[PDB]
Amino acid sequence: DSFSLLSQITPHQRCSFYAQVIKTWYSDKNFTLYVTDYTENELFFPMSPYTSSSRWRGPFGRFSIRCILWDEHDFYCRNYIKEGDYVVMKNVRTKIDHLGYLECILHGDSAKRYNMSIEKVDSEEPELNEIKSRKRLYV
Repeated sequence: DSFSLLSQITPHQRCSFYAQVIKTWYSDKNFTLYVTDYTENELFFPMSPYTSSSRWRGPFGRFSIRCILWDEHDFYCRNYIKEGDYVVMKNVRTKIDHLGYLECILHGDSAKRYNMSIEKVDSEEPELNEIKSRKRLYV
């Protein structure tokens, strides 16, 4: 398989991509990441600069996707992945939420049947060059 820009991903598939973490939120059910590679996708939620919480330190418009982490992915990332980290996510599942918005999911996979993974990427890896250069456009 190959990597995709978040502008290129569609629902009901598996995909891999690099992104930067904007927001994290943990509960006793799952761990949530909001991530962006600063490319636009028509299925992403349009974040309003006029009503979004001042806590939102990410882009506005359809530039961020919500990732739901379950089971081992939750337990592993919930006290590890932080806001601002760069991540690489491999073979995650994409779906449509109830309101038509695209999101991605990391289901528990004890069988290791899908070879999913999420990991931090050092800021200096050239794989992140494109993200950093695109982030310059939106600041």
